[PDB]
Amino acid sequence: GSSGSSGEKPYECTDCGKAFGLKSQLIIHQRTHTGESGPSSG
Ligand SMILES: [Zn+2]
Repeated sequence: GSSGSSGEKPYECTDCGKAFGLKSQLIIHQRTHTGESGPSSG
């Protein structure tokens, strides 16, 4: 059940393409990208 929202996310993660209504919410997210574990390499 996901519906009904107000406002937009002027911020988006260039790494994957995520969104964040806040500027700090994104910065903290970009972290997960910078350095991580997993065979997903390229
Ligand atoms: Zn991302």
